[PDB]
Parts: sequence; structure tokens; C-alpha cells
Amino acid sequence: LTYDELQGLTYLQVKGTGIANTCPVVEQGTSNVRELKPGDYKLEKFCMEPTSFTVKEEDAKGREEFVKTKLLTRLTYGLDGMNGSMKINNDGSVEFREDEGLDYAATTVKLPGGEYVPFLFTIKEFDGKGTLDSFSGDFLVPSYRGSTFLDPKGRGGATGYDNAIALPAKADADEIQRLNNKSYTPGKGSAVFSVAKVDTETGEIAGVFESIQPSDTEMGAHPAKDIKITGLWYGQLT
Amino acid sequence: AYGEGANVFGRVTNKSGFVPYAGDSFALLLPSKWNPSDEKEVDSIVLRYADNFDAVNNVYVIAQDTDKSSIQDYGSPEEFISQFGYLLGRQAWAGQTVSEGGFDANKVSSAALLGVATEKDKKGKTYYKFEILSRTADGNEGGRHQLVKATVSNGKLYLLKVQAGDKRWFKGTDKECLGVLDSFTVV
Amino acid sequence: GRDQETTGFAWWAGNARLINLSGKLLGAHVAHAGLIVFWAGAMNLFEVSHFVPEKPMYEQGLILLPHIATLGYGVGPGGEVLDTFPYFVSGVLHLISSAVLGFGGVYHSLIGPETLEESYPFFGYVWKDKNKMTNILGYHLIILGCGAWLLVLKALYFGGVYDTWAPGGGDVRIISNPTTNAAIIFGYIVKSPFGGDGWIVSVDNLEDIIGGHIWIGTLCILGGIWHIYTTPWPWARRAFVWSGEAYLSYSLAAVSLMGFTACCFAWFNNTAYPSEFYGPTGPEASQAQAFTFLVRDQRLGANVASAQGPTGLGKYLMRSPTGEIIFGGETMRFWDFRGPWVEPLRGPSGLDLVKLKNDIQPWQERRAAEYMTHAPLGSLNSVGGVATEINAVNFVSPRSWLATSHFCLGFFFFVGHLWHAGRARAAAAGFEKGIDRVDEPVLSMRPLD
Amino acid sequence: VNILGLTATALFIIIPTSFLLILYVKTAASE
Amino acid sequence: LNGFNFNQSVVDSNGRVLNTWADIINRANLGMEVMHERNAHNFPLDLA
Amino acid sequence: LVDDRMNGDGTGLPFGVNDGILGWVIAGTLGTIWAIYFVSQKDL
Amino acid sequence: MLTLKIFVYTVVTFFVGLFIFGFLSNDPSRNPGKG
Amino acid sequence: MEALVYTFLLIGTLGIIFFSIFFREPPRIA
Amino acid sequence: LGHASFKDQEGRELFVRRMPTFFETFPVVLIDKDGVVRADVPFRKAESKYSIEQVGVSVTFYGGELNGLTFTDPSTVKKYARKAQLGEIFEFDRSTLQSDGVFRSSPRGWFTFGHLSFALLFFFGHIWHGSRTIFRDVFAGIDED
Amino acid sequence: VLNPMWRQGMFVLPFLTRLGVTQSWGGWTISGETSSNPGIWSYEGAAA
Amino acid sequence: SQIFGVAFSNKRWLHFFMLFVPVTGLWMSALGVVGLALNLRAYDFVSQEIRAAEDPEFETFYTKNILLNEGIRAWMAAQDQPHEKLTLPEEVLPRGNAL
Amino acid sequence: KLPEAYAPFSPIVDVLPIIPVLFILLAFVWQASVSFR
Ligand code: CLA
Ligand code: CLA
Ligand code: CLA
Ligand code: CLA
Ligand code: CLA
Ligand SMILES: CCCCCCCCCCCCCCCCCC(=O)OC[C@H](CO)OC(=O)CCCCCCCCCCCCCCCCC
Ligand SMILES: CC1=C(/C=C/C(C)=C/C=C/C(C)=C/C=C/C=C(C)/C=C/C=C(C)/C=C/C2=C(C)CCCC2(C)C)C(C)(C)CCC1
Ligand SMILES: CC1=C(/C=C/C(C)=C/C=C/C(C)=C/C=C/C=C(C)/C=C/C=C(C)/C=C/C2=C(C)CCCC2(C)C)C(C)(C)CCC1
Ligand code: OEX
Ligand SMILES: [Cl-]
Ligand SMILES: [Cl-]
Ligand code: NA
Repeated sequence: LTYDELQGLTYLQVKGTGIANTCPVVEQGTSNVRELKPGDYKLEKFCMEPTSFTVKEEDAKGREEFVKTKLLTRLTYGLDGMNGSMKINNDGSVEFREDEGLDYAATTVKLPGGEYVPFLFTIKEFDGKGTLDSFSGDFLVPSYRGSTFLDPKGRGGATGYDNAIALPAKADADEIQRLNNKSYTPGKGSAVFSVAKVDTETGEIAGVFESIQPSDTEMGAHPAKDIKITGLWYGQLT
Repeated sequence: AYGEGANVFGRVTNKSGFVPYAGDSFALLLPSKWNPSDEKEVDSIVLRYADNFDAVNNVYVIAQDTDKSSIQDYGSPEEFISQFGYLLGRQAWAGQTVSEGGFDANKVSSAALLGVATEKDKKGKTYYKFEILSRTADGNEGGRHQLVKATVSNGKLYLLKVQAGDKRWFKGTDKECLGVLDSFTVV
Repeated sequence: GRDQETTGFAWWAGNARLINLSGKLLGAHVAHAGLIVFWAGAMNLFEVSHFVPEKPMYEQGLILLPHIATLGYGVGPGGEVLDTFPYFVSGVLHLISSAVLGFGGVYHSLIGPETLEESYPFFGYVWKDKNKMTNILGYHLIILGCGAWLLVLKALYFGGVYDTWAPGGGDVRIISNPTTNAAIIFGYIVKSPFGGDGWIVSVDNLEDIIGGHIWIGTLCILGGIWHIYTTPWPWARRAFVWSGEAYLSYSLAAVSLMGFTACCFAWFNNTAYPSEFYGPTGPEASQAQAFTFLVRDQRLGANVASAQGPTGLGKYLMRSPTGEIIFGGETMRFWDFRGPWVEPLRGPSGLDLVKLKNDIQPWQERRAAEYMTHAPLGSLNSVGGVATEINAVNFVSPRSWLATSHFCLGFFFFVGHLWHAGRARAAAAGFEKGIDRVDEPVLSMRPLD
Repeated sequence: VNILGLTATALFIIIPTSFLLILYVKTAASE
Repeated sequence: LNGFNFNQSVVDSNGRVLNTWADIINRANLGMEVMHERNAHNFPLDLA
Repeated sequence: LVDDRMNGDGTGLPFGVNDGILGWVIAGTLGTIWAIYFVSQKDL
Repeated sequence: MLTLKIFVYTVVTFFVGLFIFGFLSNDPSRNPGKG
Repeated sequence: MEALVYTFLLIGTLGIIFFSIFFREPPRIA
Repeated sequence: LGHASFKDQEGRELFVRRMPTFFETFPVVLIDKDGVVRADVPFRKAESKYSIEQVGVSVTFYGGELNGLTFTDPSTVKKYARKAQLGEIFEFDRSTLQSDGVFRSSPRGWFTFGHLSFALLFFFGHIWHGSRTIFRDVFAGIDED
Repeated sequence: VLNPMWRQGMFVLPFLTRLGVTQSWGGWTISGETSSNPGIWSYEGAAA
Repeated sequence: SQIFGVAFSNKRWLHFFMLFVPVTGLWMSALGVVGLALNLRAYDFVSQEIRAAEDPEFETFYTKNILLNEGIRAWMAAQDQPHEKLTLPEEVLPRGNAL
Repeated sequence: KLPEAYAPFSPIVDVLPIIPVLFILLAFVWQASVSFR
């Protein structure tokens, strides 16, 4: 499915079909990659689509490996309409700047064992420095919940009681990380991108990516887990 | 117990929804519906009036002593409102957050001004009137409106602030708040 | 009339006394028809008496003027009122026709012939006469088809009907080329009633409206001719109960479903019930809130694709469970809404980001603001807003009034269908009075139940 | 209260059940 | 369609609003309002 | 895409049939019940 | 899921067909009275 | 440990319901 | 632990509003002598000017486990205000009985509950027994004639 | 290894495990690995 | 017997049950109100409250009810109890996001 | 509002909706007249 006929369908022809979560796939073009015209480019309408979510799971026998997970949420995870700019140099050195757009999606997956793992699938503020074949970098990851969120017993960072008030004797005890302090400090995620199926006629590219980011920390609580995400990405130039 | 007849077939006493009130050298049209309150939100409040259900809709004056001749001597309205940011209320968390959005880095509370006004009196005194949209991170009832009016008498900075809610702004209290604001007379 | 000793039915069931009295039955029916036409005329004239030119028709508690205006009388581009003389003429014609029908009803109720069988065999009927029952059904089916074709004629050559989906805020447009495709017509019928499909309430264009009316008019005329020229088959005879109270029970179940459907039409549909005349729907007011809070915060220099809520989901924009972009907040539950003020901003991916940022229109922005300020939220005092709000605005939506009243009427008419289905079955069986006390069926059955 | 509640619930089942089952078996034994 | 709305029903000759038992119901109603779905709301008026 | 779905919501899908075998088995089962009902006639 | 959908669909249309043809199978003749 | 108790009490009430429906004293016409 | 006296930045003394009996949770506020609310532990903390970190409340102790000590850290000020909400501040050894944290009733309270419930049950018993005495002859039924 | 099931007083799990039931619906296998797809014949499945 | 599974067969016991049900219900409500006269509430479940304090991820309808009750108390105390002179500022009242 | 010729007839139009409620109450008055016969 290309970007040409995606715009050719109305709302009601994709309504409920699931097409609206799919990145365009460049059917035409070549795979030689090097024929991209270098220059000062301002990419517009960046598109991102996962195809697998895996979570690092700790096992009693010491094997540390990424497990297959069940997507609890429905098709609310892809990212569209991202903007930015990137440069292409003579040898192939490319840096990637991502600034505005819908670059985040709250996602929840099930570890085998029935444990809900909420993670903000994000790519915001990405600096991808590398070559045309592969370019990696860091991106900002917000926590999940904002500070104005409050847990089932009030509390929370901006708005709440700051204390478990449902029991008037447990005001100061070992539940320090649960009521005394609430931490929403934004973390950093690691992603790797690759370019394939370029089109210099209409200035559009494709490729696969590889992201690794932590999950929600439950606002300074039980440890986060690293989320390895694989999928396809799509973009256009200037 | 005094023997007097009741009110029937003789027209209503008051219908305009406003009442005058006279205090320390200032006269304005208070909301006839609003209840007075005894909580001195600032250490220099002469009169405070607030709406019956919510204390979001509150009107009060301040009587700060002055060392200046006139508010024109303060300069621009922007420089003037730059001096009185504590009227909004300082942010009471040092916790760092940028995972809210709509605000700045480790900031979750903002104030956007929709304009400034200068109302000259009979001979030479101006009235600085503003309108601050003070919004919040949770969007608490859409933020709040701050309608601030300032004028100086012989000392005793008489500044009027009419706080009102955003949902209260459009559901039918805008004209009441504006009638209270534009009637703030200091003679 | 009669007393209880000659009928066995008390005064609180006195109409039952005229089950077998065909002339008085006909008079009661046409007197009732006079009442319906009288209320239509009286309320219509009352509404045009209480009409203010400035305020739209949903702010003033109007429920008949929006119907006439939907037909395309006295309204133009955008929904402003050009004249109320069509409404006045409708009300007056209804009042005078009600006078005529009431004269007829009073006549057959007081001095009309007792039964129409011995002298006017065309009109007199017995309830077990399946041929003449289908004959009367065919006459009324021909009348219904003629009414549906009158609406089709009004939409095609008599000024057109009001379209809210036409550009520029909508206007009265002449329907050209209605959708006569049988698949499009009956896919609504076969459709599920649930979210995303809405059964027939999700008809969203006047071409589908008038095509469905062409189909219903032609099928109704065909069924009328079929019923006049046939007699019910033996399988239908075995399947049914053939008393007058049974026919009443069937009618009650049918109009109960019709009342529930009208409840859902008033609450959800915005093309047959244009939002300019009837006010915003619930989904419309929620999407309007999110929309205008998007544009206000855009004009206050903020980003909309970013700024997730307290839950990490997106305050202004999120993705629906199928993928396309929808408005953030609890209004996500109303993501199924489709209105004329969102479609110019809505593309293949749901809400287009660049179109939503740049291609705002002033009339759309005002319409969103008003559909916030006049949401279908109110009390029985006609106090607008949620139940915690002030007593300052006098507004309850006509959609709210219509949906509530017609759900109540649909529910009681389903219960009346139960009452009449049971009593008609028991009367055909011989049980309407009680158990016989010497031929009790349970005494002829084995014990242990 | 996690073991004391358990024994209280077990007592409140068994004791009235025992009483009523005394009375029922007595009653049914008389045909 | 909701229940009856009797808030600020009685006012005095000078327009002040007298609290009423319906207004105590309104106060409890506000407490029941704001706390319910505490995180689900993003906008002031709860039309959804 | 990460997982396979029908995505049958909306679309005005008649009787909720996304594949023709659904309509065929609905018609066929109603037909079998009609067949037993029809052949078991001229009774009672 | 499609197999489950076909199974529930055939179960529902089977039971609903039973209901339809059971009430077509001369139901006002099941009374224990005269009439 | 508590879900065990709650599940046992619920199925006990359902068992007494079943026994009361299908194992009642048969009423006699006389 | 000692009487905690709370004081403002400028010189006024702040008193903790003591907990009324009806409330299971009560907000923490500090008010002056004259009856004006001066500080609180705010729930919102947003666009606010009564919070402890900007009012500047310091807590001192007199005559208990802590004598003469003054605390100005807002966290310990808030915990001592929340304890002073419940009246005089105490240390409780919570590990001895594995205490859950929620309040109990007195022997007086349980006595009143048991005797009032038993008292209403005995009111019904009195009514039923007086009924049986006055209506002894009609206990098996009425006289048919 | 250092807290095996026979140390936990477990009685019937050795009789499930000896004949083949090793994975559970809790995502773990008692041999020490993770049950990504335990199926219906796990410990809890055989119990139910 | 054929609809519900069990049915009455004694008129006297039927009418005694019709007498017995509302009397026992109202007496139990009376006993509970007598308990509430001394503030002997069934307000809390200690196990679920301590679990919800030691886990943000634990959310139930009972905990939602507890939060709603805090909202009721704090938003009704000032106007319902004038004797306490409770001038709670708008600052400290419990409040969710938006609304 | 109503057309100018029908402005003096607006008060008589303002009562007209209540006639059906008067009709059902009139049915009850008639039954009281025939003494619930
Ligand atoms: C839609 C309402 C309606 C209608 C159309 C009817 C109609 C009828 N009912 Mg009836 N009824 C109703 C409601 C209604 N009822 C209700 C609510 C009750 C419960 C109280 C009853 C209880 C009842 C009983 C017990 C009986 C009837 C009977 C009758 C029939 C003859 C009545 C008669 O001639 O006696 C004479 C009546 C009068 C002399 C008074 C009527 C005077 C006029 C018509 C009143 C209206 C005036 C009108 C404004 C004038 C318009 C003129 C025009 C030019 C504009 C008749 C067809 C009788 C029957 O079944 O026939 C055997 C019978 O005995 N009804
Ligand atoms: C207290 C009794 C009462 C009252 C006051 C009302 C009042 C109303 N009902 Mg109603 N209804 C009631 C009882 C009542 N109902 C009961 C008991 C039921 C069964 C449960 C229903 C079921 C029902 C349904 C199904 C519907 C209404 C609807 C309506 C509204 C419009 C009526 C209408 O136009 O219908 C139509 C009038 C006719 C069919 C008569 C024929 C009129 C002809 C065909 C129209 C000709 C127009 C033509 C195009 C003009 C062009 C002329 C030429 C150039 C061609 C109205 C406010 C409608 C609505 O708005 O939904 C909310 C609607 O669809 N009701
Ligand atoms: C167009 C529909 C229709 C028709 C033609 C009939 C016709 C008939 N019904 Mg009937 N019924 C209906 C609908 C209908 N019913 C509905 C919807 C219900 C509700 C479940 C009932 C319940 C009912 C009962 C219980 C009985 C009948 C009976 C009868 C027979 C005698 C009626 C009579 O004179 O009573 C006299 C009329 C009155 C005494 C006036 C009633 C006054 C009501 C209570 C006031 C309601 C007005 C109020 C504004 C409603 C608001 C509710 C809602 C809109 C918010 C008669 C043949 C009787 C029968 O079985 O005879 C064979 C009988 O026992 N009906
Ligand atoms: C006037 C009667 C009376 C009163 C006022 C008290 C009061 C008190 N007793 Mg006591 N007790 C009593 C009679 C009484 N008792 C009798 C007759 C016995 C012998 C059985 C005991 C044996 C006893 C022991 C062993 C202990 C106490 C203790 C206590 C103290 C702790 C509070 C409490 O009881 O827990 C709370 C009370 C309740 C939760 C009662 C529930 C309220 C009603 C009755 C509900 C039950 C009805 C329902 C049908 C039960 C079904 C439940 C089932 C599913 C399990 C308290 C001051 C404890 C203590 O402090 O040690 C010193 C203690 O350990 N009592
Ligand atoms: C098709 C039904 C079925 C299936 C698939 C299972 C499966 C299982 N059961 Mg089980 N069980 C069943 C029915 C079933 N059961 C029934 C109906 C009962 C009630 C009586 C039980 C009661 C039961 C208990 C109490 C236990 C199990 C246990 C088990 C598990 C391990 C089996 C085991 O311990 O190996 C060993 C099985 C045996 C050693 C049986 C040996 C048979 C003897 C040697 C036969 C000797 C006499 C023979 C007639 C002579 C042979 C003559 C020769 C010449 C042919 C296993 C998952 C165990 C468990 O793991 O706990 C959950 C366990 O404790 N089951
Ligand atoms: C997605 C598709 C499902 C949509 C469902 C609707 C499909 C269209 C059916 C509409 C027919 C209208 C029935 C009205 C008469 C029924 C009363 C009756 O029964 O009256 C009964 C009467 C008694 O003599 O007989 C008769 O009048 C003859 C009965 C006429 C009915 C014709 C049935 C069509 C073919 C039936 C199934 C094809 C059978 C194949 C399966 C068999 C095994 C493989
Ligand atoms: C029988 C009977 C009955 C009754 C029934 C009915 C239902 C009747 C009716 C009737 C009717 C249904 C009537 C109606 C009518 C109408 C009329 C009588 C009219 C008219 C007209 C006019 C005169 C008008 C005028 C005007 C105009 C034109 C417009 C403007 C204004 C005005 C208003 C001026 C009853 C129940 C009691 C009882 C039983 C028996
Ligand atoms: C206008 C229009 C349209 C069209 C429509 C149409 C076309 C309709 C129709 C329709 C139809 C065509 C319908 C049908 C129907 C029917 C029904 C609904 C029925 C029934 C019945 C029953 C339920 C039965 C029962 C039974 C059985 C089951 C067996 C035995 C016997 C008995 C009777 C019991 C549209 C929507 C497009 C659009 C809008 C407008
Ligand atoms: O869910 Mn329970 O509360 Ca009936 O409003 Mn909308 O939704 Mn939700 O918010 Mn408000
Ligand atoms: Cl809640
Ligand atoms: Cl909201
Ligand atoms: Na909220």
C-alpha cells in the first residue's frame, strides 16, 4: 500500500479496517540507497509502525532474554505526522532531527505470566547520527503519567494528598517511594534505524527500525523494563 | 416583633443583579449574589467577596502602601504585572516534570495575557485593567481568568482582582464579572 | 353507550366494550385522529407564537418547527429563518382538518350507525375475516406508500429538503439522483445496531434518505395491492391469533419498536435531524468541546500533537482502537461522530494534523463554540448543564426531550403489547376470565411439577 | 484477621448447620 | 434529563443567595463529581 | 502490524458477515431447521 | 477467532431457527382449554 | 487464602440452591 | 513527643485545626489566633499561596521526648502537623501487636453498641411477649364464629 | 536449585511433573525456564 | 415450580414470609444505624486498603467509593456544618484532573 | 412571532395545546355523569 492511494481513500473506506495504523509502503523505487541526493532536507510526514514488541524478562536460571508479549491495547500504537529535518553528506553521513508531531503512543503488553507492562512507545526528540544504511541515537522518553495524575489513594506529584490518608497511623514508614516522593523524571531511549527502498522522484523513503526504551516506572516505584521494538518506518523529504 | 404588611402586587425591589458597596475610599458594584468571606488571602485585603458554591469566583481588593506618585511611574502594564506574580500563587512542588506538555521545562503552570487597558479619570489618573488567563497542568476547570485593575490614591495601592473560572466564564458569569470590574471607582 | 351489565367491561375498560361495535370503534379512531391533528395544529401555532427571530429553534423548546424546517420550509443557507408563514399555514391547515375529523368522530360516536355490516359491507368487518382484514391492511399500506412518495416528490421537485452536509453550513437543496441501489438501501436494515453501524440511525446523507423512501413507498404500494388481492396462507393462519385485540397487540409491538427507533434517531442522527434546528447531539457537543479547546490552545501558541494528559494518552489527539486519529479526552468514546463541521478537517488517517492546524474555518469555529455552549444537558426545570450547575441558563435540548419522551412511550407500548398479546391469546383460548374450577388443567397433570 | 476470621467463619457454618441437621434428621426419621 | 435543579432558587431582596437543602445536595454532588473519574477528564465541562 | 484481527467493526457489515461462509452457514442452518420443520408437517 | 465466530454464528442461528419454527408450528393450539 | 474461602462459600450457597430446587419435599394434593 | 508549637515566618503563631469526630480523613490546615486560615498542606498545590514551603512554618517542641528542638524542613513539618491534627503527638511502638494503623473503639464504645442493639432486640421481645399474653386465646387462630 | 519443590512441602506437583506437566499459567516452568505458551495442560489447567 | 424451581405451597407460610421479610430488613437497618450512632462504621477493608497503599496499580470500585466519600466529606463539611467554622480554602479541597 | 393580523389572536393560541388533556378529563367527567355505568 503506497502513500498515493492512501490519500485516495476517504474516511469511510478505511473506517474500522485497520488501514489507518499502517505506514505507506513504497512499491516503486530502488534498493540501491546511495542514489539519495544529499543536502539540507526538512523531512515532513514521518511515519512509524511497529511489527513486534518484546520485553526483557528476568528468569531464575539467569537467562536474560526478550520475551514475546500480547498487545493488550488495540491498534493505538503507530505514530504518524512527525516532522523534523535531516542532512545527507557526500560519504553517507546522516544526522536525524525530530521535533514535532504525534511521536508517542501509550502501549500496554502482557508478559507471559499475566503482568501488564505499560510503556510509552515514543520516538520524540531523536538524534540519529550515522550512515544511510544505519543510523542510531538517543530519544527523550517521558515517564508515562504526568505529575497531575493521582493514584487510587490520592497522592501523586502535582495533585494529591502526598500521604496514604486512609489509615492515620501509617503516615511515615517504609512506604517512602509510594507516598513521600513521586518521581516523574524523563528517561532516555535507544533506537536504531535503517533505510531501504528509497524514491528520489517524489522524495520519499522507507526502511525498518529498531528501538529500545524503558517502560513506565509507576512514578518512582518497582523497576522499569527495557522494551525492544521492531517495525517499519516511512517518510518524505521537503 | 414589628407588625408590618408583606409584599404583594407592588413590583420587585431589585432586579439588576448588582449591589453597590462603600468601603475605604473605594466604590464598586459587587455581585449581588456573592457571599463575603473572612479569609484574608493576602495580608492587605480590605474586602473579599466570593461566589456561593465555588471560591474560584472571588473578588477582593488590596491596600498596599505606596512609595510612588503614580502607577504611570511604574511604566508599562507588562512591567507592572511583572511585579505582582505572587497574586497568582507560586508553584508548590519542586518536582521535575516535562511529561505533561502545554508548558515549559519543569513548569506546569502558566499565565497568558489577552490584553491591557488604560481608563483615564475625570482629570488625570489612569486605570490599568488587564485579563490574565492562568491555566494549569490538569486543566483545572479550563484554568482561571484574572481581571486585575490598579489605581493609586494618596498612597494605599487599591488593586482589584476578579478571579473567575473558565467554565464560569462562558456559562453566564462573564457579564457579571465585567460589570464588577468596570465599576471599580476610587474617589 | 352501554353499562357494565350489558358488556361485562367496567368503565376503566370501557373502550373494550366497542371491540365488536364497528361504527363506534371507527368513530373513536377518527376522533383520535382529530386529536392528533389538533395537537399538531395547536402546538405548531403555539410554537410560532413563541418564536423569536434571533435565537435558533433549539434554544426555544421547539419540536415541530425543526421538523418543518428539515423539510425545507422557511430556511436557507446555514439554517437562518427566512419566514414563518409556512409554519403558520401548516398549523392552521392542521387545526381546521382536526375540526373536520373531530366532527366525524363525534358523529360516529354519538349518532353513527352501530355496526357497518348490515348496510355498508365495504366498511363493516368481523375480526376473524382474514380477507377483509388484509383488505383494510392493503388500503392503509397504499396510503403509507402514498405518503412516502409525497416525501420523495417534495425532495425531488417541490423545493428540495434541508441538507446539513452541503458546503457552507448546509442549505435547502434539491435532491438529484437518489440512491436506488438495493444493496445500499437494505445494508442499513441488515446492519447491526451497535457502535460504528447504528442500524438505520446511521443513515448519513439525503440521497440515502430519499432512495430508502423510494424503496419503502414502492414496496408499501406493492404490499397493499398484494394484500387486497390475496388471503393469508394456512401457515400464517396457524402461526397467528385472529382477534381484534391480537391485531392491536401486533400493532403495539410494531409501534413500540418504532418509538425506540425514533428515540435513537433523535439522539444520534444529525442528517434527518439537522443540528442547526435540533441542537447538537451528545457526541456532537463532546467533539465540539474538544475541538474548540484545541483551537483556543493553538491560538494561545501551544502544540497539539504533544501535551499528553495525566494518563499519558494525549489531551487533544489520540488514536481510536482501529487506528485513525480522534479527539483526546473522554470524548474518545464519541469518536464515531460525523458532522458537517468535522468532515472538511477529516481525511484518510482520521483527523489530519496539518489540516487541523491550518484549515480552520470561522463558521466551523463558531459552530463548535455554540455546540459547546448548548449541550444536551439539562434538568426537568429546563435548567441547562449538569445537575450541579447554576440556575442561570434556561435550556434543555429538543433532542433530550424527544429521546426521553419517546423512550418512555416505546417502553409502555411494548408493555401494552405484552398485555394485549397475553389477553388476546387467553381470550382465543377461553382463559380471559379465570380457571374453570372443575376442568382445571393442573389437576389433569401428574404431580412433581 | 486472617486465621481468626477463618476459624470464626468455619464455626459459624458448622455449628448452626449441625443444629439444623439434628432437627431435620430427627424430623425425617419420623417418616 | 436529570433530576430537579433547585440551586440558587431562593434569593433575598438584595440578591444574595441563601443556601438551601438543595444546595447542600449540590455541595455533596460536587464532591461526588470531581472525584469520580479523576484522571479521565481533560476539559472543564463534563459533556462526555 | 503486531497481531492478526478481523477488523470487522463499523463498515456497515451486513449481519456482521466478513466472509461468505458465515452467510452460507446462517442460510444453511435456517434451511436445515426449515427442512425438518417442513417434512415434519401434516402432523397434530 | 474466525472458527469461533463461525461456531457461535451457527449455534445462534440454529437456536433462533428453533424458536422461529417452534412458534410457527401451530402455537395457538397448545392451550389446555376450549377455544 | 481468602479467595478459597469466598469460592467455597459461594459454591456452597449454589449447592444448597440446587438441592432446594431439585430435592424439595414434593407437595401433595391432599 | 511534646507539644508542637507551629510558627510562621513573620511572627504569628499557627495552630493546627484539630480533627472532628465525624471525619475519617481531614485536611491539614494551620490558622492564626484571630481565626484566619494562614497555612495548609494543600491538595492541589497549584497556583496556591498557603502551602508550607512558601508560608514558612517552623515547628518547636516543649516538654516531651523532644524538648526545645525546632524543625524547619517542610517534610517533617508536614508530618508533625498531620500528627498534631490528631491532638497531642505521640510515638507508638507499632511492631509489638503488628498494628494495622486504623483506629479502634473503647470498651465504653463496644459496651454502648452491644447494649443498644440488645436493647432494641429486647424492645421487640417485649412487644411480642406482651402480644402473646394479651392474645393468648387466639394464638392457634380465631374462633370461626 | 536451592529452593526446589520437595523443599516447599509440595506433594502433588511431583506427580504432575513426573508425567509431563511442567509449565504453568504463571509464566514459569519448574525446570527453570519461562513458559511463553503454556497451553491448556499446565498445572492450573490440569487442576481446573 | 416450573418457572423458578421452587414455589410456595402453604398459604399461611406465604403470608408469614410476606410479613417476615420487611420486618427483618428494617430491624437489621435499625441495628446498623445504632452502630453508626457511635461511629462504628464498616468504612474500610483493612487488607484492601493496605494493599492499595502499598500498590498504586491496585484500583477497585471500593477504592473509588472511598475516594468519592472523601470528596463528599470535604466538599460538604463547610456548608453543612457551620458550627465547626470550617473555612476550608479552595486550595486544600480534593479535586481530580479538569472538571 | 405570529403574523401581524394574528397578533391579537396569540393569547387564544396560547391555550390551545391543553385541549387534549381536557379531552381525557372530559371523558372522566362524562363517566361521572353516567355514574360509572
Ligand atoms: C381518545 C379518547 C376516547 C374516545 C375517542 C372515546 C370514544 C368512545 N367511547 Mg370512551 N373512554 C375514554 C376515552 C375515549 N373514548 C376513557 C379515557 C375512558 C375511561 C374513563 C372511557 C370510557 C368509556 C366507557 C365506559 C364507554 C366509552 C364509550 C365510547 C364510545 C361512545 C361514547 C358515547 O357515545 O357516549 C356518549 C357521550 C357523550 C354524550 C358525551 C360526548 C360529548 C362530546 C362528544 C365530547 C367532546 C365534545 C367535542 C369537543 C365536540 C367536537 C365537535 C366537532 C364539530 C369539533 C365512543 C366511540 C362507550 C362505549 O363503549 O360504547 C358502547 C362506553 O360505555 N368510553
Ligand atoms: C403524547 C403522545 C405523542 C406526542 C405528543 C408525540 C409527538 C411527536 N412524535 Mg410520537 N409517538 C407516540 C406518541 C406521541 N408522539 C407514541 C405513543 C408512539 C409509539 C411508541 C410514537 C412514535 C413516534 C415515532 C416513530 C416518531 C414520533 C415522532 C414525533 C414528533 C413528530 C411527529 C411526526 O411528525 O410524525 C409524523 C406524522 C405522520 C406520519 C402523519 C403523516 C404526515 C405526512 C406523511 C407528512 C407529509 C409531509 C410532506 C413531505 C409535506 C410535503 C407536501 C407536498 C409538497 C409533498 C412529535 C413531536 C417522530 C420523531 O420526531 O421522532 C423523535 C417519529 O419518527 N413518534
Ligand atoms: C394505541 C394503543 C392501545 C389501544 C388501542 C388500547 C386499547 C385498549 N386497552 Mg390498552 N394499553 C396500552 C395501549 C393501548 N390499549 C398501553 C401502552 C398500555 C400500558 C401497558 C395498556 C394497558 C392496558 C390495560 C391494563 C388495560 C388495557 C385495556 C384496553 C381496552 C380498554 C381500554 C380502556 O377503555 O381503558 C380506560 C382508559 C383509562 C381509564 C384512562 C387511563 C388513564 C392513564 C392511567 C393516564 C395516563 C396518562 C399519562 C399522561 C401517561 C404518561 C406516561 C408516559 C407518557 C410518561 C382497549 C381495547 C383494558 C383491557 O384489557 O380490556 C380488554 C385493560 O385492563 N390496556
Ligand atoms: C456486652 C457484650 C460484649 C462487649 C461489649 C464486648 C466487647 C469487647 N470484646 Mg468481647 N466477648 C463477649 C461479649 C462482649 N464483648 C462474649 C459474650 C464473649 C464470649 C464469646 C466474648 C469474648 C471476647 C474475646 C475472646 C475477646 C473479646 C474482645 C473484646 C473487645 C474488642 C472489640 C471486639 O469485641 O471486637 C469486635 C466485634 C465484632 C466484630 C462483632 C461483630 C458485630 C456483630 C455481632 C456481627 C456478627 C453477626 C453475624 C451473624 C456474624 C457472622 C460472621 C461469620 C460469617 C463469621 C471489646 C471491648 C477481645 C479483646 O480485646 O481481648 C481482651 C477478645 O479477644 N471478647
Ligand atoms: C481421563 C481422566 C483423567 C486424567 C487424564 C487424569 C490425569 C492425572 N491425574 Mg487423575 N483422576 C481421575 C481422572 C483422570 N486423571 C479420576 C476420575 C479420579 C478420581 C478417582 C482421579 C484422581 C486423581 C488423584 C487423587 C490424583 C490424580 C493425579 C493425576 C495426574 C498425574 C497422574 C499420576 O499421578 O500418575 C500415576 C497414576 C497411577 C499410578 C495409577 C496406577 C493404576 C494402577 C497401578 C492400576 C493397578 C490395578 C489394575 C486394574 C491392574 C492392571 C491389570 C493389568 C494386567 C492390565 C494426571 C494429570 C495426581 C495428581 O497429580 O494430583 C493432581 C493425583 O494425586 N488423579
Ligand atoms: C445471510 C443469509 C441469511 C438471511 C436470512 C433470510 C434469507 C431469505 C429468506 C426470506 C424468506 C421469507 C420467509 C417467509 C415465509 C416463512 C414461513 C414458512 O416457512 O412457511 C413454511 C411453509 C410450510 O408449508 O412452507 C413454505 O411456505 C416455504 C418456505 C419459503 C422459505 C424459502 C426458504 C429459502 C431456502 C431455504 C434454505 C435453502 C435451504 C438449504 C439448507 C437445507 C439443507 C442443506
Ligand atoms: C366522543 C367521545 C369523546 C370525545 C372524543 C374526541 C377526540 C372528540 C373530538 C374532537 C376534535 C378533534 C375537535 C377539534 C376541533 C377543532 C376546532 C373546533 C377548530 C377550530 C378553528 C378555529 C376557529 C381557529 C381559528 C384560528 C385560526 C384560523 C388560526 C389563527 C388563530 C385562531 C385560533 C383564531 C370523549 C373522549 C370526550 C368521551 C368518549 C366519547
Ligand atoms: C426510508 C429510509 C430507509 C429505508 C428503509 C427500509 C427499506 C425499511 C424497511 C424494512 C423492512 C422490509 C422490514 C421488515 C420487517 C419485519 C419485521 C421487523 C418483522 C417481524 C416479525 C416477527 C418478529 C415474527 C415473529 C414470528 C415468528 C418468529 C414466527 C412465528 C410467527 C411470529 C409472528 C410469532 C433507509 C434506512 C435506507 C434510509 C433512511 C430512510
Ligand atoms: O463514566 Mn462514570 O461519570 Ca457519566 O459523565 Mn461522562 O461518563 Mn464518566 O464522566 Mn461524567
Ligand atoms: Cl469513580
Ligand atoms: Cl472530560
Ligand atoms: Na477528571
